[PDB]
Amino acid sequence: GQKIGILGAMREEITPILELFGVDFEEIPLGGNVFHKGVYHNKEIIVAYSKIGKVHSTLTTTSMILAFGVQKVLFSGVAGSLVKDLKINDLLVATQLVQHDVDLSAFDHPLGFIPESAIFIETSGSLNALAKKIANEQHIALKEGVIASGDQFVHSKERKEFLVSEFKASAVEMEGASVAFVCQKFGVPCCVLRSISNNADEKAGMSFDEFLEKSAHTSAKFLKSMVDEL
Ligand SMILES: Nc1ncnc2c1ncn2[C@@H]1O[C@H](CSCC[C@H](N)C(=O)O)[C@@H](O)[C@H]1O
Repeated sequence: GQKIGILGAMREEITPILELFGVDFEEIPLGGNVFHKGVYHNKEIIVAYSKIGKVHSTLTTTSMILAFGVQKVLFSGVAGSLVKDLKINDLLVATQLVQHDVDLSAFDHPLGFIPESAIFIETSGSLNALAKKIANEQHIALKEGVIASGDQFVHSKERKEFLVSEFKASAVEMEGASVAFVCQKFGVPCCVLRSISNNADEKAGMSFDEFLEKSAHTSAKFLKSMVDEL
């Protein structure tokens, strides 16, 4: 009898999800987004891609909670690896996220900090546990770690190094921190999943286009597993 929200940043990331669920989906348009509301194993699921960035992901998450009353939010998308032990197509679940492009240093504030907020945002302990359990049941090398979210596609060793030293981030993306932040403000458990589709290096743009499809599917599958266990 639950209500579960599922989000992707791109249409490419949620089409595999709608496929895998295989149920009739009702399409409700709202705020520039199209929500796919169906039913599945007695769980009401609302799926959608937010479009790219912090503004887009924040808007959609807030509508998904205030309009559809979803009780849990799962995110599935692709990301860029910042550390060497996280490889293309690997899976990672974010323990904590940060907004790496936030800079109020002119007020002598650490980077990533905003008054009345926090540098790190935590995700659901129960959902991350569930994710870990499942990964062992199918011998999947699921990884854990901090994820940096900003409104810039990271494609430079230089920035890559800034993110690992400053926040000790493992992967970089563009919608993680937004989604998790909003869920926290509304007290909704959030889980952020990401498949590595590139290395955030000079060759990142290229590496991204090639693995978009494979990565988006590794991610969609795992997540469908979690919705089954719910
Ligand atoms: N290295 C990286 N730096 C920032 N975001 C990355 C990233 N690798 C993957 N991402 C993620 O996947 C998307 C990359 S932006 C996609 C651009 C697309 N080719 C176009 O031109 O329309 C974002 O949703 C972001 O969350």
